[PDB]
Formats: sequence, structure tokens, C-alpha cells
Amino acid sequence: IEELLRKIIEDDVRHIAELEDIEKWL
Amino acid sequence: IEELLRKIIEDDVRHIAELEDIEKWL
Amino acid sequence: IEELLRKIIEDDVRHIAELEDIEKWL
Amino acid sequence: IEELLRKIIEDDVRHIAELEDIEKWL
Ligand SMILES: [Zn+2]
Ligand SMILES: [Zn+2]
Ligand SMILES: [Zn+2]
Ligand SMILES: [Zn+2]
Ligand SMILES: [Zn+2]
Ligand SMILES: [Zn+2]
Repeated sequence: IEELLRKIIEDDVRHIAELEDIEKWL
Repeated sequence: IEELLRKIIEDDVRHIAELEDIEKWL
Repeated sequence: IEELLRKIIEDDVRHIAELEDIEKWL
Repeated sequence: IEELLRKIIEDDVRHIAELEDIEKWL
């Protein structure tokens, strides 16, 4: 479970970075 | 942007499945 | 923890619904 | 759309904090 949670966290960090970028492009 | 958002959607689909699985394990 | 996980799942379900909508608007 | 994406970002910020907290509890 620890490893699963770490992977989900890394995904959400990526989402924050990606959505902040889209925000800027818009 | 559309391709990006598709990838995010796919991630969230995986997150719901994994977190639901974790919730049952616990 | 169970309740926290359920809330995160509900958020991600909303994200899927919202991003599918944005997808369509774009 | 920009307002929507901001709300998603805010959610993911909460998710990273909560999942990290869960990861420590476990
Ligand atoms: Zn996310
Ligand atoms: Zn960038
Ligand atoms: Zn997620
Ligand atoms: Zn999400
Ligand atoms: Zn709608
Ligand atoms: Zn999330």
C-alpha cells in the first residue's frame, strides 16, 4: 500500500504541474 | 491541451480503482 | 483513514466528470 | 475553464497532503 500511495502522490504532483501549465497557456 | 487532459483523466480513473482497492484491504 | 480515502475518491470522480466536460467544450 | 482547472489544482494539493499524511500514519 505504501508504494501505491507514493505513486498516486507522484501522479497528483504531475497533475498540479500540468494544470498550472494549461492555466498559463489559456 | 486535449491530449494532456486525456492523460490526467486516465490517471484519475486509475486512482479511483487503486484507492478503492486500498480501502477494501484496510 | 477510510473516510479520508472515500473523500479523495469522490474528488477524483468529480475530476473525471469535469475534465470530460472541458474536453467537450474544447 | 480556468476557474474549473484552479479548483482541480486545489483538490490535488489537498490530495498530496492527505495521502502523505496517510502514508505516515500507516
Ligand atoms: Zn490528480
Ligand atoms: Zn512546463
Ligand atoms: Zn487522483
Ligand atoms: Zn484528480
Ligand atoms: Zn456537465
Ligand atoms: Zn488527486
